Amino acid sequence: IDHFAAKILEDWRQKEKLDKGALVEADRVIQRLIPLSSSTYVQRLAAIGALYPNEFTENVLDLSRLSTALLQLSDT
Amino acid sequence: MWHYTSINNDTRVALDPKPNQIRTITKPNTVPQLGTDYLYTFNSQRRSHTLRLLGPFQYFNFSETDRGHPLFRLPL
Amino acid sequence: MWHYTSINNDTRVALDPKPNQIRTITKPNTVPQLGTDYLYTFNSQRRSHTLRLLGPFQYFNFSETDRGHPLFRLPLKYPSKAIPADELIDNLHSWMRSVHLLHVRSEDNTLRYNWMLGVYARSTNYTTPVGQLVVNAPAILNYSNPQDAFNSVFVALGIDYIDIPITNSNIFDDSSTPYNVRIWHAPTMTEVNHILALMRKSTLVSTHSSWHWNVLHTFHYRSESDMIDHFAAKILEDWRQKEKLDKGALVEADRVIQRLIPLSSSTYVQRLAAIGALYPNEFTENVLDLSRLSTALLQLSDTYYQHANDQLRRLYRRMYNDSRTLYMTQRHQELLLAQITADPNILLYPYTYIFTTIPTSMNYISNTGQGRIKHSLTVTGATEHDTVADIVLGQTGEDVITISMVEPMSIAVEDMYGYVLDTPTRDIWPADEQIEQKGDAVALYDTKTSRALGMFNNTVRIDDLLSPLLSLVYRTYIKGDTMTMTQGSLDHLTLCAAVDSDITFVGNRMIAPLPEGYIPKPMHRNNSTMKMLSLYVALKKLENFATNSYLMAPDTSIILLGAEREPAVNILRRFNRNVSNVRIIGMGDRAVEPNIRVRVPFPIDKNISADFIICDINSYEDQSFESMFSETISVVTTCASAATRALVKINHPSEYMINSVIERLSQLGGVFYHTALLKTASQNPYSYETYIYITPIAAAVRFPFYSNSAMINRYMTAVADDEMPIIPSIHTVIKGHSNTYSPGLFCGCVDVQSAPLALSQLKSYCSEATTWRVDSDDNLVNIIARIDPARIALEFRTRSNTSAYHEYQRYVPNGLGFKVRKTREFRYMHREVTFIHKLMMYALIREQISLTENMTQVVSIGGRNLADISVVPLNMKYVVIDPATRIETLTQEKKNIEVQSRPFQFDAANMDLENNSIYLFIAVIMNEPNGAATPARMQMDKIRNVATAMLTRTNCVAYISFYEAGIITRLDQSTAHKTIRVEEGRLKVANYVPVDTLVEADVTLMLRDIGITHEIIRPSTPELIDACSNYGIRLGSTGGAVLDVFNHYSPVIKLVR
Amino acid sequence: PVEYGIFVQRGATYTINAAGEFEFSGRNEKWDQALYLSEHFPALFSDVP
Ligand SMILES: Nc1nc2c(ncn2[C@@H]2O[C@H](COP(=O)(O)OP(=O)(O)OP(=O)(O)O)[C@@H](O)[C@H]2O)c(=O)[nH]1
Ligand SMILES: Nc1ncnc2c1ncn2[C@@H]1O[C@H](COP(=O)(O)OP(=O)(O)OP(=O)(O)O)[C@@H](O)[C@H]1O
Ligand SMILES: Nc1ncnc2c1ncn2[C@@H]1O[C@H](COP(=O)(O)OP(=O)(O)OP(=O)(O)O)[C@@H](O)[C@H]1O
Ligand SMILES: C[S@@+](CC[C@H](N)C(=O)[O-])C[C@H]1O[C@@H](n2cnc3c(N)ncnc32)[C@H](O)[C@@H]1O
Ligand SMILES: C[S@@+](CC[C@H](N)C(=O)[O-])C[C@H]1O[C@@H](n2cnc3c(N)ncnc32)[C@H](O)[C@@H]1O
Ligand SMILES: [Mg+2]
Ligand SMILES: [Mg+2]
Repeated sequence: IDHFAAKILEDWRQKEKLDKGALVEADRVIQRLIPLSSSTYVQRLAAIGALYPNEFTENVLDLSRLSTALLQLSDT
Repeated sequence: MWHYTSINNDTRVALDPKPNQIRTITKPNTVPQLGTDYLYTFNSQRRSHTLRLLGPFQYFNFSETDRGHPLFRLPL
Repeated sequence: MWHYTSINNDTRVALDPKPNQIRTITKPNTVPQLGTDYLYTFNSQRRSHTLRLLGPFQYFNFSETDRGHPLFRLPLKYPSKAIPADELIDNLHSWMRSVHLLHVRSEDNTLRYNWMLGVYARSTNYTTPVGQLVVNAPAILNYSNPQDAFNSVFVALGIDYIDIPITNSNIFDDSSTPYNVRIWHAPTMTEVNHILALMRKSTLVSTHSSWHWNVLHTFHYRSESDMIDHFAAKILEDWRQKEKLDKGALVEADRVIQRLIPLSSSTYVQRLAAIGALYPNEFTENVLDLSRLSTALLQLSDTYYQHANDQLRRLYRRMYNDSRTLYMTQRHQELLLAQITADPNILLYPYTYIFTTIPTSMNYISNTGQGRIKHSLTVTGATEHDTVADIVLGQTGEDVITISMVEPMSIAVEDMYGYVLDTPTRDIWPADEQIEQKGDAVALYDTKTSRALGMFNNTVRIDDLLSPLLSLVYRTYIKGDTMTMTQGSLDHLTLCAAVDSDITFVGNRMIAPLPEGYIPKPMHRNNSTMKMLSLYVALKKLENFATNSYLMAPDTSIILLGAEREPAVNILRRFNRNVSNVRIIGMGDRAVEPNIRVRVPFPIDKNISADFIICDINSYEDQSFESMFSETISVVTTCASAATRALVKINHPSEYMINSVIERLSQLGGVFYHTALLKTASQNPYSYETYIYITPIAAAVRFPFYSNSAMINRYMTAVADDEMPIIPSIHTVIKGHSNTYSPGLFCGCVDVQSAPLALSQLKSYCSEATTWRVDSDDNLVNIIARIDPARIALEFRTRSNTSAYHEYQRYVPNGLGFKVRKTREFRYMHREVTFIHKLMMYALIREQISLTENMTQVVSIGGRNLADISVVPLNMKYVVIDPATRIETLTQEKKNIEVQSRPFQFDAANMDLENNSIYLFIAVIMNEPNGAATPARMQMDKIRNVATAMLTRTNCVAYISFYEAGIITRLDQSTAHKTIRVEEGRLKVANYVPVDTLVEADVTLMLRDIGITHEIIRPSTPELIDACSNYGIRLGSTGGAVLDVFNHYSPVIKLVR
Repeated sequence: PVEYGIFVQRGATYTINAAGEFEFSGRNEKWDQALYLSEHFPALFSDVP
């Protein structure tokens, strides 16, 4: 969970930059992890991660306990 | 400005040295320099020491023999 | 200067003292002094102590008793750091007191003292037969004739030789000696010949061409490796000496041929003997590396053993097969003759061949020691090429080369706060113009601005552009290195922008020292911070231009209308801490405290007013154009009503938006608003965002509306591109004369042997190319080379592929760089604004030229160093008429370029313009050929003459660049012009002499009077983007501020027939 | 131990080169006397600082 979360933050920041039209030296296009087998919660992180929710860009989530907020975001 | 502009590259491959640079990659001759060879920091609120090597050494498994060195005795 | 001049002398004999000096030779009375009695040094990198006695003691065997002394315990005592000088001196002194050589002082003035035998005897504590002889008869050490000094111990002991151990020079190391010096009882030349002959029947021995004290001595090595290192060091000594002798300088050589002669050795030592005797050119060129001398020496022999030269090969072979012979040049041999003449009984090595040296013409370039070479590749050369193989470049690690996106902008701090103005020009705003401009602004808003412009604007952020500088002010202030600056000074404001802590002067022009243990955090800044500061500076410069202090007046207020954290409000509040009574507040819809959170237009109840305002309102939400328009209008309206000096942002500065703003200010009752467009240097270089400046004045403002304004053109000319933006590639394969390369840069490495070929090929693309080896040991040479469109536009005009390969091969191996430190290249290098404007004008003229059909040639008068070559298509012929241009008849004939090399005459009758020709006059009319400024009436005159001269022509197209007068009106009011100036009403771009400017109205009026077709065009935003994308250039901040107002006031007249 | 790690990182043995320079193995191996006639020498006795 902590791994997937850190990766979701990395992918979201990267996409946030890509959508601004800036040139990026991304080492990889989709920074976030893909579960091959995981529990429910990691599947939830995978889902909101792939969504690229507006709520991240607005800083509506708190990164102090990132995965927690991420789980909550999925709940909405 | 819809289309993304990006230069994807295997940064991790670029980090790997030529075989000839391996002999001097430690730079045996000269002392490591802050902000180039290493990145020490002490968070007084957390009381937590944090050293972080730069360059190829950012990826570096330590032998237990390497962990027996006084350098790692330092935070204690 | 053929004959050598030298004064050979037995220096070793001169080192031996008179017997009377022996008693005090230790100088028992006084402490040893550094640099005279001893030479201590500590190499911290090697952690190796090294003491080295001077004078006679440089040759000094130590008794184990002497080695038991604490002095020698010292290096172990201080493993990691220099021995403190006090301990070094005291131990060295007490040990000096410890030594006492046996001697019998005598009154003869001819006498010397056999230092070697005495110190040796003492070192063995007089146990050896020599030590016995000395302990019983010290007088035997005294001698007149140097040789007899040993003969006396040879006869008295009955031995044929004595085996003296050598000394290590560094008295600290106790390591076993590589070899030792046997000394032979051979007074005559004959006895010497016999000993040499017998020596050639035994393992691992060698000897000098001549000997000290005229006494034969032989080195006996403990192993082959010791013999090799010895022979090598001697070869270096002999080569340096001969290198000096051949310069014709007088030398005090202690011996004519410094190098050793094997008597019996292995193969490898015989190889060293051979290349040693050769005195190869390669040494003088520094082609060899001395870091591992013998190795290179062996390698050198390997080339000579199979050398391309026949003479050098056979000579090296012959020397290898007679190692026992001492090969020497005739010029050495005459010195040996002078020596044998001055001292008839001198001994010197009898087996000796005299060869004439073989000349070699290849002058290799070379330089061991740090520093990459920055080659400037020639377009052509003596070498021809045919179907050159593709040259692969290696992958480079980040340990060697990093490729950052954008070059950070080194700059002076004051330059950050500059701004440029654009005053309104039109006296009226016709309704049809309103419909046209509205249609333009709506069509431009509905479809987004250029994707490439967006890429550059979002890649070249001003925050990162300034970051190395703003942090540097923080780093200096943290160390306390900063000291003096004025209160209102811009340097002071930069300091407030660099650190979170409040600053305070202790007096005039002096900041207070930091309290002990205090290291305040750097001020936190978002992208718009420095910009907001620079806008504040702009308002300060607009209230009165002459001001130097930038502090707000007491009892005055400012508002930063767009707000969030708005760090600039905090910095500004802290900058003005010493001024009494000053409101400073942000006021956004997203505002956090200190800033009040509130929407604009202000609520009808709330009372908001200030002496200044700096709006930065910008709705993130996508929206209808009508809503964006009404919102921006209401924002300018409330911003103008609330203050005497508003500085409103305009996110979409179309002519329609700005003119609607002027009309709206016209609609407000009873006040007349003077206005001016503005652009600070702290804005992102590529942003089309512009700050309108609203102020009230009692007079009605003549010419209040804008039309074809520069700041407006920066936005309006930009439009959605047909193509995807040109992403900068890193190329790794250097094809031979291919012309397929997208803009970017070659980067990689090759074996140094292949390096001359690589530089030979990339000359076709890159104008210049930095290269370097990482170390003397690693053969790969790294190479970085940005691709120049101009070099492509030159080199590809014809299929010939000439280059200076023959010169580039003079670089291998030491002649093309050394740098241990990792280098950092950028995908977008800095260039001065004038250069960017040049490339923009070139993109405009080139795109203009490609459209035209059936033109035989491009005649670029005043073309300098083929600067306009990028403009001309590879097919049609190019012509230059700049007197200053250098002639290269081979380059001209090979690349299809005539060069008149004469001052072009502007008189119409003398002038002869060919039909089907494109005449470029890019910045040539404004100057005389000698560089003196031509007065403006003469410039309009010569333009008129070029106009009348082409009236007869059927198909011809002039492009006369010039400077419009209006810019001097605008630069007089601006601040951001580090390059451009205004010395007494004349433009002074770059280093050029000041030059008077034409007025566009009179020029166009004159061209209408001539009746020739004309069209005043200027390069636009897409031309800028093409220039930067193609040349790999990032604009930079001062350039971003000044480029709009500069580009608009360099009109390019386009005469057409 | 520290000096040991620095010593043995260089190699337990070395070979004199034809050019005469030493070339340490960079390896930490136990010596066998079979090595005595080999090109290798024990590195404790190199006398290379
Ligand atoms: N022990 C001892 N050795 C000496 C003394 N003087 C000379 N030697 C050695 O005798 C050898 C032959 O003397 P040189 O003809 O001067 O040979 P060299 O190699 O040119 O000596 P450098 O001046 O060090 O270059 C040298 O290697 C010296 O080390 C001495 O007074 N005492
Ligand atoms: N965020 C979510 N995304 C997808 N499915 C969910 C989510 N939350 C609950 N579910 C579905 O409901 C079931 C879990 O029930 P429930 O929500 O009551 O408890 P939970 O697992 O603790 O989740 P929550 O924290 O939302 O209560 C799961 O099997 C899952 O299929
Ligand atoms: N630089 C040289 N000078 C003179 N003779 C040489 C040289 N190199 C090789 N030889 C001759 O060749 C023989 C050695 O063969 P070879 O060159 O294959 O091996 P090597 O001794 O290691 O030399 P290299 O290092 O050039 O390979 C010797 O007997 C010698 O006569
Ligand atoms: C481009 S930001 C710059 C603000 C400030 N320079 C900073 O970054 O600290 C402009 C801000 O103004 C706010 N804003 C947009 N429209 C506004 C309006 N109509 N009235 C008041 N504030 C507005 C937005 O929320 C946005 O965050
Ligand atoms: C500003 S430089 C080159 C400008 C621009 N980059 C270009 O290549 O056209 C102008 C050059 O034209 C030359 N020149 C000036 N007056 C000239 C004249 N009357 N006839 C021919 N050459 C002239 C000068 O030598 C000067 O170096
Ligand atoms: Mg990664
Ligand atoms: Mg000498």
